[PDB]
Amino acid sequence: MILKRAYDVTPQKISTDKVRGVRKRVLIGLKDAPNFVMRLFTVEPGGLIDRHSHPWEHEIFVLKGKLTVLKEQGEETVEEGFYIFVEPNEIHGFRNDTDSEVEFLCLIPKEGGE
Amino acid sequence: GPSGMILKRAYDVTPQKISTDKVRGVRKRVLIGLKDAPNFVMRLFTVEPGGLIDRHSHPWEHEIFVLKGKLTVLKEQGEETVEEGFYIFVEPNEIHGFRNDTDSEVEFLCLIPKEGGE
Repeated sequence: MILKRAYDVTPQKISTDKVRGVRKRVLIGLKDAPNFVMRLFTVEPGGLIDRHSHPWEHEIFVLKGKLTVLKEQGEETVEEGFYIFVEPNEIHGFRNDTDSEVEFLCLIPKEGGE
Repeated sequence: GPSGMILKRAYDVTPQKISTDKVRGVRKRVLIGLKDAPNFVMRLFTVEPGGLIDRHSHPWEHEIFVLKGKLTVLKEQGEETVEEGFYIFVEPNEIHGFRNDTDSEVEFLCLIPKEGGE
């Protein structure tokens, strides 16, 4: 059994043409997980994960702040205490329009990698 | 399966009493359940003050994230208390359980492969 403070997992900066101002912690990764992986994303103020889609679903829980969720059209802001289920193939992305960091858990089946 | 995205306040789900020979003082919200999940389910457990999930094991793993309070984790050997912001991975067949020794509700997300139900 593994019991660990998530903050102590070293975050990975992601900074690409589609993703800026994001950090990703892999809490339960391919090394441990039989079926699905557990990540924790931090989105800095102004951070953006562009619209994209995957052949797998996402299961998300918003841990901190106000997360702007981009949909195939339009967007919806939700806050800490919301869960999100993104169906397979659904176009989606995320933005932080607030002045403080936003955090969410994001789990995918292991075919999506870690 | 279907398209779209569900976005919902977890507390808009009513916490339902779990009562079995090995569990007392616990409620559960199914957030992403069997009716929708392709692979794995997401539940939010509430452990009332003095609530107990006795040591047990399952043939599937558990992935847990502690949301609120101080959760005492029962292991095959001894116990350990963690708090909000901890995650827990429980291997398949690993003996584990939980207790709330505090005065206030403890909450944690618990995800399992959907073959284990919801």
